[PDB]
Amino acid sequence: VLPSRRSLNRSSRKGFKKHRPDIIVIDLKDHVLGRAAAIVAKQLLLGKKITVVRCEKLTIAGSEIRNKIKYLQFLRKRKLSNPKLGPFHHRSPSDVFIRTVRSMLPRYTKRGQRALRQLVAYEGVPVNVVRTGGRVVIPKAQRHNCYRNERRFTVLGNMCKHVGWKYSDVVEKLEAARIEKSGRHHKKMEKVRVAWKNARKEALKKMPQKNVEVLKKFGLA
Amino acid sequence: SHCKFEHPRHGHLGFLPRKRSRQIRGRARSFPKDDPSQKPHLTSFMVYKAGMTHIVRDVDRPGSKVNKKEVVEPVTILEAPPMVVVGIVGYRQTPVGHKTIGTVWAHHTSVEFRRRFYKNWKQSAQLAFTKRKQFARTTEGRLAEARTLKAFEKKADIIRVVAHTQLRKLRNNRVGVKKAHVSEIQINGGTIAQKIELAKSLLEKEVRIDSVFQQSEACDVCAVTKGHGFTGVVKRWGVACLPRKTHRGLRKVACIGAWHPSRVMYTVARAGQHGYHHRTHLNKKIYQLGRAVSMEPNQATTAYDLTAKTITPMGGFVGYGTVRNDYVMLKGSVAGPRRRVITLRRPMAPQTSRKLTEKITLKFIDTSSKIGHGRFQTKKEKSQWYGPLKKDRIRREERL
RNA sequence: UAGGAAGACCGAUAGCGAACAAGUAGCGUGAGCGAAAGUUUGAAAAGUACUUUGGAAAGAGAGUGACAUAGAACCUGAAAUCGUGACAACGACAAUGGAAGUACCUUCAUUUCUCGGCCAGACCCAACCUCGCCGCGCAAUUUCCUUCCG
RNA sequence: AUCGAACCACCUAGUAGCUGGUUCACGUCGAAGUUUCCCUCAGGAUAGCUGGUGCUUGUUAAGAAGUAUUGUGCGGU
RNA sequence: GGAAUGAACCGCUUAGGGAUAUGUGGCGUCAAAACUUGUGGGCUCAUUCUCGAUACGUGAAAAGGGUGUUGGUGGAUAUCCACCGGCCCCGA
RNA sequence: GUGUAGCCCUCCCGAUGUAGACGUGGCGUGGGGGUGAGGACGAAGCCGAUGGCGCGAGCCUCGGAUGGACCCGCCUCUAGUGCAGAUCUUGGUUGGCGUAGCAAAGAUCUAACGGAAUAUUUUUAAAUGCAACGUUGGAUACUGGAGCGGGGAAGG
RNA sequence: GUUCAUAGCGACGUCGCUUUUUGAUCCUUCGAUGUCGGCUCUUCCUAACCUAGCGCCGCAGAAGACGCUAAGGGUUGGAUUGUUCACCCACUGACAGGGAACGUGAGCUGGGUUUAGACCGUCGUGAGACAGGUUGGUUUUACCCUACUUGGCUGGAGAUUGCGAGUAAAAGAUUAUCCGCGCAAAGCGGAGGCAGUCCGUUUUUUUCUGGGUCUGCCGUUGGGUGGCAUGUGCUUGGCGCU
RNA sequence: UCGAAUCGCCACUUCUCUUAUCCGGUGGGCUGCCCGCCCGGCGCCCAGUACCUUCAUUUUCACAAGAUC
RNA sequence: GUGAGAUUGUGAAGGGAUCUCGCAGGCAUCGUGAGGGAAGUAUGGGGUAGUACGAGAGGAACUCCCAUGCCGUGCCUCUGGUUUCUGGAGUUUGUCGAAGGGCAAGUGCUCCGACGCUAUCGCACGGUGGUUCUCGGCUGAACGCCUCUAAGCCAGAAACCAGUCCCAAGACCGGGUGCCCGU
Ligand SMILES: [K+]
Ligand SMILES: [Mg+2]
Ligand SMILES: [Mg+2]
Ligand SMILES: [Mg+2]
Ligand SMILES: [Mg+2]
Ligand SMILES: [Mg+2]
Ligand SMILES: [Mg+2]
Ligand SMILES: [Mg+2]
Ligand SMILES: [Mg+2]
Ligand SMILES: [Mg+2]
Ligand SMILES: [Mg+2]
Ligand SMILES: [Mg+2]
Ligand SMILES: [Mg+2]
Ligand SMILES: [Mg+2]
Ligand SMILES: [Mg+2]
Ligand SMILES: [Mg+2]
Ligand SMILES: [Mg+2]
Ligand SMILES: [Mg+2]
Ligand SMILES: [Mg+2]
Ligand SMILES: [Mg+2]
Ligand code: NA
Ligand code: NA
Ligand code: NA
Repeated sequence: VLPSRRSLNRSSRKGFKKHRPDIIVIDLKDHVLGRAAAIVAKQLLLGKKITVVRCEKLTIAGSEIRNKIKYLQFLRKRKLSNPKLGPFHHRSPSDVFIRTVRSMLPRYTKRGQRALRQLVAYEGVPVNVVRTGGRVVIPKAQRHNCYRNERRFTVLGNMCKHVGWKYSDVVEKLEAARIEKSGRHHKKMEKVRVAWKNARKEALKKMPQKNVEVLKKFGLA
Repeated sequence: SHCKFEHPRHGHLGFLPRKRSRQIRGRARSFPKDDPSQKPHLTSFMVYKAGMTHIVRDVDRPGSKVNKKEVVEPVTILEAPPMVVVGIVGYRQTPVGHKTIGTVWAHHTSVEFRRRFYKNWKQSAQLAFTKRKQFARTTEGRLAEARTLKAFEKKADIIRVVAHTQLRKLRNNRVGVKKAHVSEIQINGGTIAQKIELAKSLLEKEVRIDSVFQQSEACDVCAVTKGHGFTGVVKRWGVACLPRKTHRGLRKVACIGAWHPSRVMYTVARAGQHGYHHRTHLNKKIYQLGRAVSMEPNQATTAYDLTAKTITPMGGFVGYGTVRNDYVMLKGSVAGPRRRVITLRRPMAPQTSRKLTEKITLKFIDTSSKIGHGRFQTKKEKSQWYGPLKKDRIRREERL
């Protein structure tokens, strides 16, 4: 981040332009908080770079009143003699996920501190993450395999509001703008998607008669 | 064991730490909520404290024992030369806070503005803003500015203007600084397109305080308090003194904690820095909006008192001098000493109370000397009590 | 008081308090109490003439001597503690410690150099330990199966 | 500069069942806080637990056993 | 070696080291093991010192109540009464 | 042939431990009787990223840009024979630390001279030699005759 | 309790909770953890006196009783006594109860308790005794570490190292190969010619100069305006000029 | 200056929503059966399934002795 | 590759080999706000009103208005306090020969006294929205009656959270801007 003149000069001599490390982007919509954090923490220790988006759509089992009371109990804890040294109570949904993951890592060794450094935890889908590639999900924590239908659940964004978070309106305004831009673009290039589909079709009857049979045998044509 | 008796704790825990202010200039931390219905307008102004006096007025307040009677109220005088606008900044809102988009400069800046960027201006090359001036109006220069203004329109939520005071016009002898004080003032009301139009019109021009505030309104006063240095607990917090018989001193707190917890807590009074803090002090009523003495000689003249006099007392304001500029008169006190620069802001609290909506009509403004017990209002009163003196006679005899 | 003879003894914080101007210096009104300290530089003073800076003390050169880092409380000259040059790095877990590797250093040791006590890989014999695949006995497979009726 | 009996030297290295200390390595074994007596109860002697040295013997059992079987007695929880 | 922690609990008892297999205790992350095992059944929703979850460990609970929900037993009539359990709630 | 660098080769069974007991061709120090060597081509002592050997107490080689005259292996005899602590003894060194302080009795200033203590710059004058000492003249001030006056005893 | 078990109470029995009393024990401390009360100052608890909100009465109004959620805020001045406690006089919305080493002595004070002097009563033959009364009786040290209060100097992203590359940034010959309007559209607009050197595997190749005519500019000259708060900057209209 | 560890990439993926839900959407007939209608990809040794075409002695593993940045 | 150093134990000249460091930022301004702190609270009067209720006696309350107690943040125009401006004047003992002018009495003593500091002994000021508890309702089953409760919904305490207010990037701001240097 922020390449100094030493870095830009070295890249100029060597001829390098851009580089992108291998990163997995996880869409955290409709995911159980505790189960997703446990799966991600183990993957961090195994040497993976992970970016998670839409942290305000994480779900917690129980009613909103129950979970709000649980946070207010955590907020009550502070060092009486000097509260500026005491536990820090972060309020944004993305900060809450990072704190949950941190408690599932060995955080007082250099190995655990390095692992925590490899997680980003955005809210919504920012502009620098939209065009990177396809997002992934964790089927073991998808909340439609996890919760019974009749049980009440909490959305993390709604609970983070009412205890101090003050950017709910900003996040929903930006998310709606992203949907319209992505929806407009996806409707575009429907011609090239159809053209490619109409190219794979009619490619048969142009290929040799033996390769089509092999394709049919394996269920690809 | 509990306390034998109960009394409230000393001091306010919401003003911690009691440390020195990071800057000497008064700065508005927050601005009033924006209302798109009203027309665009400016929200703050920069003034200099220039002494105190008192006035007399009639109070209109039904149901009160002081209704339709005269009262005496002390006031504060603050010099307000016009400010100059030099820049435009736009802000966008992000899930992490507000971020600046860019800045548009005025292409013509005064020497006193560019002095703010140097520590030794006279012994320097004085190259600030030189390349921008050579480039701003060229074909690439106009395209670059149009690009920045487009980003303001598309993705901004707040518009502010960079303005600086004119210390050349404020010809004060005791104010030693010659570099302008620079600050940001928010534009409230209207849409983003209308806000930008007002900002562009107010570029390179002067802004007078009469265009920002009205005569009988209220305002907020962001300022920095007078300094006291390292002071003890009795003056810093207001704790009681110990009995005369105490060994090793009286002006102390006897017990600074219990055995457990085994440490001193942040709520116990300790000696340290007192004064030189930033405060806000809302709801100060404006009593008069004056004009420069060169254009309107009769500043302190009232409809009930036809004497021709200016706002400056006999012998001048102690430590400050003459008021040669426009000014504001505020009811009550203001934080800080004389010569300090102060920011006035449009109010945040609701202004629907009867005290805050009253109309003020002055009757008498005191201009006696503040050195000693002043007992003359003008210089002619003194020369009428005493007749010709010895020095006057000698001057006339020499004239012969 | 004069001589002699010795020692499986002590070896300068030891042996008499005293290897030395020691019952001395010093302490107490007094009766009394009572040390520290090897001059062991060198075979020989040959104990640094002379030049230069400095008020002097001294420093920088020169010279004597096998040795001056043997220069005058001067053989040898330890540890604790400190200065300087080079290097190693290191957040905050007080440091130290144990185990197992690795990165740089080695005025260390041993072996080899046209066969090698070096580093790897595969193969054979014996021994031990596993996996696949195929089966057996028993009335275990009749408190059961299947048809036609009431 | 000393007093519910001054100071100095000597008997005097006074006695202490009580407090503190007690300096190299490896190897073979390895406890007790219980019995009786004592002006005995913060200590001893005495038996028990342990080590060392053995003696007399034996090669399936000599005077073996914190265990069963069979027979035959005892008991008042 | 286990019960997070503990003289005395559980397992096991000790020359210097490898391979294999176990005991007590475990297999969401911290933390080795079901990369959240079963192609096994039920029960439970717990709002302010916050449902419950490793014995010894009184290292915290009683009498008395509740169709909250899920099971039994004994009687009338083709739903009603009486009584007794499980988990959860009040008493706290 | 108990015990050593075990006379050699197979095989079996045990191995922790406070107080305590016992064993060891077990380690180390000063001196005596014997025996065998070493040293000015360098003894003892001292130093160490000098390695090797031993489970260990320890032993031995190496280097010194250290030292300058004595000393050791083995068998035996002998003892003032092995230290981390005793509010241990005697010396030396040490953080705290350039720290706490050096505050009763009122107080000095100026010019000239003296002194090595200056008017010290080679890379206009001030911003690059500070601070402090004695005598004489002048100024200012204190003791205030129960005196920081002038003479004696005791003691020195 | 006018009749009426339960508005409010509630005997005879029985089940609990607390550690703010006093007992029981003897685990830690006898080469020492300064032993009562008051003064000063901060904090915590609720078993709620006042202030907020509700329900109920043997609640007509007023004044009250009881119960629930609630610890955010508040809870006084004096006479006698060393007192804690208690009792009186007044004010008030109210004058609730507790914990913090029975909070707090290198923070104070020293009235009490508890040495040595002395008097009385009772006890003792006596020296003496008494948790009986009375009077007089040294309160030592912070300059160290941490905590707290202010006050400054200065590194750091592999949290000091790697060259170990992740933007809440844009949107394209893989961000190169130009600008403006537009929805990551449909489409619509603007762009000065010549010659040389050095470079050149291509598509009007990549540069460096000289005129080459210049829109937009910087720095000027005065002179006419004109604006601003008025000694200092500008805008209009011509000179040549970079 | 630098010798370094990492070894898929794409202007077809890089939009959204549900899971008691026509899992590609979507009507009809008689409370579950039956009957209709329309519309990830490349990459692994000839730029492509076909004739043709240089691989050495680096002569038995060793970081791919090669690439990307 | 390049530019600086070092190789310091037993003369003095030369060359070599190697090891360390540097090869890129600097100064100045306007802002952001994660996190932490956090504050206002109570009484009386006017009017309602001699009204509602009550046989009488007696006797309410909300909107609205005006003051005050405690607490908090500041200020010095007025009033009070303070004087080593020893400012101006007065006065006692001593002293310079007297007058003038002074001096000593660790500020001789008395009166008045500016600037500054300071007192609820003087003055000014002390805000806005949400989520809910106890509780009260609407629709509505279980249970072809009912029921504020099971699903759902509404109103809502001096409580809780945020805004305003104080500190603020070890919260490592890829927030903006001005000039210098390298490319
Ligand atoms: K808080
Ligand atoms: Mg005292
Ligand atoms: Mg004045
Ligand atoms: Mg001696
Ligand atoms: Mg002696
Ligand atoms: Mg002992
Ligand atoms: Mg044993
Ligand atoms: Mg695991
Ligand atoms: Mg043993
Ligand atoms: Mg001896
Ligand atoms: Mg020793
Ligand atoms: Mg000092
Ligand atoms: Mg005198
Ligand atoms: Mg005298
Ligand atoms: Mg003590
Ligand atoms: Mg203590
Ligand atoms: Mg204390
Ligand atoms: Mg008697
Ligand atoms: Mg906070
Ligand atoms: Mg906050
Ligand atoms: Na003795
Ligand atoms: Na006896
Ligand atoms: Na004992």
